[PDB]
Amino acid sequence: MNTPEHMTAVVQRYVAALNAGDLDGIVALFADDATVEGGEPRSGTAAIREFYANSLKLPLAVELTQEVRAVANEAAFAFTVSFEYQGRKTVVAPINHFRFNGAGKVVSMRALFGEKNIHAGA
Amino acid sequence: MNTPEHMTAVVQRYVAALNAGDLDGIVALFADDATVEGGEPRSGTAAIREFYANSLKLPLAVELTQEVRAVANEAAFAFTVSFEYQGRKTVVAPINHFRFNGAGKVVSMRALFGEKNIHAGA
Repeated sequence: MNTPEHMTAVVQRYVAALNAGDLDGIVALFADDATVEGGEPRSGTAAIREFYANSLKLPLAVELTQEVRAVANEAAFAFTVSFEYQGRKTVVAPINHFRFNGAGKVVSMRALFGEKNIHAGA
Repeated sequence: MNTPEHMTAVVQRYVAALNAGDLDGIVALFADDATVEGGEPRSGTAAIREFYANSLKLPLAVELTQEVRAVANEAAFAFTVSFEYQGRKTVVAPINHFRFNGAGKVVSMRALFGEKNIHAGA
């Protein structure tokens, strides 16, 4: 229609799909003309898949850390993305913003995080 | 310049000022031409003060609940606003977004929360 309930569900599908390294599943949440920006922008179904392709090279442990804020045509959520490389666990803690269209597809995704939000040992 | 460090500090001043019901303090964080949207939009120094005036009728207990995500010219943060009315404690749990200008003043504030994020008893 769409609704808070729907948008929260999409947020949750998104998180799950990242855990499952399920590219079809992620990309299917976006409109054909959606834009994606995680930081270097990217638009359209193809560019979006490539964006998440690079993201999923290492297996991701992804987790909502608070409730989803969903209202009108937007959703925002806090979460962590954890991965390991050369024996170092890294935890990135961003806040994402979705904008939905009438159909309930994500037409805009923005990831907000800075170096202060990247947590890892030596 | 501005920096993650600066933007986080402003977020923190903002939170503190809401606790102190310090209208000068809040409003001083925004540019002369800033816009504010907490939900019904409002723009300019005067409208912005009126917005927070209504917000501070009841005393607010405001608290950052996670680290601030600050990067480039934006900051986003999760927090709670608690107030009491007719013996019922209410806790609102939004995610806010600031956009800063070159001077380091907030030129845009957006509050994201839905009915699922308003928590209170009977």
